[PDB]
Amino acid sequence: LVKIPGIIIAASAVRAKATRISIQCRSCRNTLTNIAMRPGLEGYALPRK
Amino acid sequence: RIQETQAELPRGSIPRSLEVILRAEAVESAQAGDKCDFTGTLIVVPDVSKLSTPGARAETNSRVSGVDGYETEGIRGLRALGVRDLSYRLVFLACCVAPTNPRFGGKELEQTAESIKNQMTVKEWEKVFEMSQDKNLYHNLCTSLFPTIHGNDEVKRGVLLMLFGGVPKTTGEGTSLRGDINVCIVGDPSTAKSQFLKHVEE
Ligand SMILES: Nc1ncnc2c1ncn2[C@@H]1O[C@H](COP(=O)(O)OP(=O)(O)O)[C@@H](O)[C@H]1O
Ligand SMILES: [Mg+2]
Ligand SMILES: [Zn+2]
Repeated sequence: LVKIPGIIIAASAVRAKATRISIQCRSCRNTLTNIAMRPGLEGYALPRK
Repeated sequence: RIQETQAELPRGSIPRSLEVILRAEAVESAQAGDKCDFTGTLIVVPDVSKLSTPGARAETNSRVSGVDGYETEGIRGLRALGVRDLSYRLVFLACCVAPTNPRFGGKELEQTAESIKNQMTVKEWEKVFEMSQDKNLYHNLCTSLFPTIHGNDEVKRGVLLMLFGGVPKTTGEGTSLRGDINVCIVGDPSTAKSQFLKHVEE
């Protein structure tokens, strides 16, 4: 946990990042709901099975 | 595979059998039907056999937990945790094999007459040579082989000659000539046929 000062020179448009996702299987249509997403600039690899 | 000797058996029981492992030089030392002494260690060997119930099992101590879509459950969960059954069986690992009741106290090893004589000790061959020179050895062997049997001298003599046997031969045409005699005792009840057979067996 750091505390730094500074001046803000750009502010992106507010966008939508998922905190929980649900995925559905293409054949049996069963769902794998409420998968928790890591906060920050971190992605998610879907289950391969 | 060996099995328990008859004198060791408790009441109502079948003889236990364990499999012994013979290694480099002990490797041909025990033949089927041989009373043998095995020196070595009793070891456990992991054997693959279950469905009595799930039993003792080994798994990692590391606290892993599968993510959504990869839940450590089922066969995937058992595979991920390294789960295996700790099922074992006892096996003897023999470093050395010896006959339980040695014939000659000297040394075992082609089996020629000189090999047998060399196999003995000095006193043993003193006795062998003594009884070979024994006049009346035939009667002495009959009496010392069947002490508790009265009469039936001919049966004693014939069973003795069976124990010694004849000479096998091979004909030039390939015919094999039997060289060992067979004896059948026929008799009324309680005339000690089974006793002759038991004497020879023991
Ligand atoms: N000289 C003998 N003649 C007959 N029976 C004998 C003699 N000596 C001992 N017996 C006894 O007779 C009993 C019957 O012998 P066994 O061999 O069991 O009978 P079977 O001959 O019918 O098989 C034995 O216990 C044995 O000890
Ligand atoms: Mg009988
Ligand atoms: Zn599916």
